[PDB]
Amino acid sequence: GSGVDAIATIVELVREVVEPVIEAPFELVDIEYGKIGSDMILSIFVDKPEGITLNDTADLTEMISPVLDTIKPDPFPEQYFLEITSPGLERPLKTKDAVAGAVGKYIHVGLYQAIDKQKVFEGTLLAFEEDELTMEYMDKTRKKTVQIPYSLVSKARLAVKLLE
Repeated sequence: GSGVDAIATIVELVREVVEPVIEAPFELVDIEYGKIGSDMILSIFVDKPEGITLNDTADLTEMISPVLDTIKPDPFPEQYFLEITSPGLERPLKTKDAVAGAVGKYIHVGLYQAIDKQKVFEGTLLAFEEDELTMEYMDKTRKKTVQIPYSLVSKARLAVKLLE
């Protein structure tokens, strides 16, 4: 550590240039750099109200690009990588890999129709076996155990049953 520094200097500029550009709706979450073999990877973390996607990332970066090759003084060597991604939450149920891995968490899922006479319910996923998720659901002051298939998740997000 020391006074002068390019890496740290980059963060200051990258931040000071991220605000006066996008100006929402895409809100900036954070930005950092990593070491991949022999290339400095840049990761601009951005958050959205409710949506985003792989298409937004490509457009987001293109916007930062113009103000990416002008963060002087700081002429990087050459071997430097850049990537844009969103945080979302921490470990969504985008794929069964997350569901099978979770096991022991409070999840909320909203279906287009309903799994048990309800569209959106809150329940803890106790385990994953046989392409099925055993979880205790909560609805209208009713806590019971129910089995959920694997191909009807529309609004599945991570959750934590109470704090204490």
